[PDB]
Amino acid sequence: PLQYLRPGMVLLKKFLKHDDQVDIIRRCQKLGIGSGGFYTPGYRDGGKLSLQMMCLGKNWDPNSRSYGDTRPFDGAQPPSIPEVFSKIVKDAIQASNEFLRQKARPANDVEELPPLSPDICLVNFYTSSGKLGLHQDKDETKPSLHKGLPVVSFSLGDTAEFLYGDVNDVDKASKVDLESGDVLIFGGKSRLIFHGVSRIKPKTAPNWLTDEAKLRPGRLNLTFRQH
Ligand SMILES: [Mn+2]
Repeated sequence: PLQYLRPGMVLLKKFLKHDDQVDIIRRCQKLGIGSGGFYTPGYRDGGKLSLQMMCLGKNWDPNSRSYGDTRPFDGAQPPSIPEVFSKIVKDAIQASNEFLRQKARPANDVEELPPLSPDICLVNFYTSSGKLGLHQDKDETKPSLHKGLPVVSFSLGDTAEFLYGDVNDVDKASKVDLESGDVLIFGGKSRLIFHGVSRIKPKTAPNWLTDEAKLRPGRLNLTFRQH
């Protein structure tokens, strides 16, 4: 149910509840079509295919590769992060730290992820041909990175094949499947892993979610960070 991938990297299988997944899709469907909604980025670190994005909270701008209050190309301010999203993020960290507490026993230090008060949510939508190349989440402020403040990532819809490793070379990357409802956290010594999405597995989204949320083919990711 909870899986240790490497120091400070925990995968919470099927962590998102039924109604929360539906609620997350429905909120992103509505925010995604309004002001500050989804657009196709001209640039992503690592390259990309069949990817649209929108930010909640602070905006990450592709053209400038920095954080700000509004999207430069249309002046839109991003919607704020729903408080229910922030609640789930904090629960995921709490659950991870309890897992790391129980797995500690005693040839090594006790692991513990730092808390997160995310003010950045990157919402990525991949259609079935989607991909995102290996990259580091390296645009947050130096104190945020130096403290190892974690990245918390929600997965919904079709399964992603997720690559991660220490370098920009797939030959040295590990693979894990991120299925609908999974939450992945990387912080501490894993905060700067290279990572990406090599493939979306078509027709893997749960039928109940496709039906209740009217989800289009593909995968929705929400990636939370603290600037
Ligand atoms: Mn990333």
